[PDB]
Amino acid sequence: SGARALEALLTVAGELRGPPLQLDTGQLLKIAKRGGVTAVEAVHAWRNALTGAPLNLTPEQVVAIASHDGGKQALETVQRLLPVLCQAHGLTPQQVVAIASHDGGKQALETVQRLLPVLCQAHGLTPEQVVAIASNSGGKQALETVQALLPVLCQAHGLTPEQVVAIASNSGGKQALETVQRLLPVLCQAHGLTPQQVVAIASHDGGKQALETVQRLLPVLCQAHGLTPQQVVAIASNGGGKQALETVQRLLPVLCQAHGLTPQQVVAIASNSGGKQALETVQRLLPVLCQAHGLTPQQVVAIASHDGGKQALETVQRLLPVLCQAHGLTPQQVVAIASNGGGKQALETVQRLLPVLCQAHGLTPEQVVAIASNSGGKQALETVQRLLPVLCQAHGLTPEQVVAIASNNGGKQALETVQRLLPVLCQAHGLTPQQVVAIASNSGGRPALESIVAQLSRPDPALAALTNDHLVALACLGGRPALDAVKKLE
DNA sequence: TGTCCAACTACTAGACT
DNA sequence: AGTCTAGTAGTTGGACA
Repeated sequence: SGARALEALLTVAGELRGPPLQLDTGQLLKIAKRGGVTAVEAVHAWRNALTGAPLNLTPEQVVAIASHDGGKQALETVQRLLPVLCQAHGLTPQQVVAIASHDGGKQALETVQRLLPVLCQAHGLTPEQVVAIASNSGGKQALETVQALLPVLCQAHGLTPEQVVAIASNSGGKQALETVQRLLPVLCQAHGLTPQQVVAIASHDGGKQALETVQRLLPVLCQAHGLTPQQVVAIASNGGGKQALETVQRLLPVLCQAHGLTPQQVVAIASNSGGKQALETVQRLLPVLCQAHGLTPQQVVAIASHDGGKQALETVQRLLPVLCQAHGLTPQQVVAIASNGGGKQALETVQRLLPVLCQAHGLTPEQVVAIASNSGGKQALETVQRLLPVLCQAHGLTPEQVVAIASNNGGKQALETVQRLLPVLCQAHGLTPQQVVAIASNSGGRPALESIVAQLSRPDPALAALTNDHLVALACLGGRPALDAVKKLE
């Protein structure tokens, strides 16, 4: 457009920084980048309609809806259907927003309103499963296709409805389901794959792409390259599986002969989301790291054998220098922090925060390492920094207790939950912070603390035989699943 | 461009042994 | 205790108004 039109845009944008959404710059950048110009003007236009009854959406909910292709249509449609969906279909507001927060949002909402009753009633699905189906790019297409094919996939193919729901609940779910219908016999008969294995391949974005690529490339990979089919499955059962498989074919020689790696290793690098990026990056850096960084092949393999493997490997080559030299951690400690999904992130946050955390909070490099060295390390590091102060002082914990709660997967979630529940658990139900610490000092610390507090709030008679000191042991032994499974058995 | 649909890459969390 | 797996965010490409 023209300069005048720009200025209006920048001005409707500015009006959004105030009432009633009070959007910040990050949020406006999200809407512009993901929902486009129209999405931004739409939000501005309907802002009072959306933040008031009967919608009562949050500024964050409005953003999640707007930030997609067609956002404006999702927003328009959301104001039309949310009340009917919540009131007449039992859906919650969060659920309607989850359905709305994907490209084609408007088509998915209208289709749920139309098909939810038939899906739940004539195929025994729950509202929770209809929502998981609808809540992808293309949701309308997945929903209509489950309606057409769920009977034949079950009768003529022996899949369970759960399996048909898992196949449908991805972007491209319509494609995945028609493909499974097509190739499930062939892949089992001609290739010796179990139905369960076809389902695993099909249950990711581009599931159709992966099934077709398995049907093609499986022979060459097995017969020529010698791979087991089970290893071909494992490669394919990931986002962008077809790219993984194409890439293994190409690089399986150049990596097993030139760089000496074993087929067993190349498979482990491919069997993750973005496995193609992983392989090509190992190809390109194995010499560079095993000569100018003193890193063994095995270490390189372990670094690359996780989703985002390419990101971690490049982040290692770039920071193994400084982190050792300027901070002091051994190639062992750097290889550990990188050896997780999101490894690149944990590495950059340890670049940043090793000094601040030690200087302002008194932590060791060894502690810092222990916190960065889990999936989502970045998120635990940034939360220790943030909350360790209040946790130690408002809540009477030690710095080391705080490190222990941070030192598992979901450390960020475990920390925030303690700062939320620790009060009621000691005050209301008189629980020693030593107990609460130990329930949270495990993976799944968040849900286990939520589960235990549900019980001490509204006791189910199903758990009567278990004293509170027992519930704590269970929560510590196996967390939520341990509480939920004890409930199941009466 | 705007909208819908599909597919790929990466990150974060909880769970299963 | 390292792992396997689901959930999801962010982005890109094809297709067609």
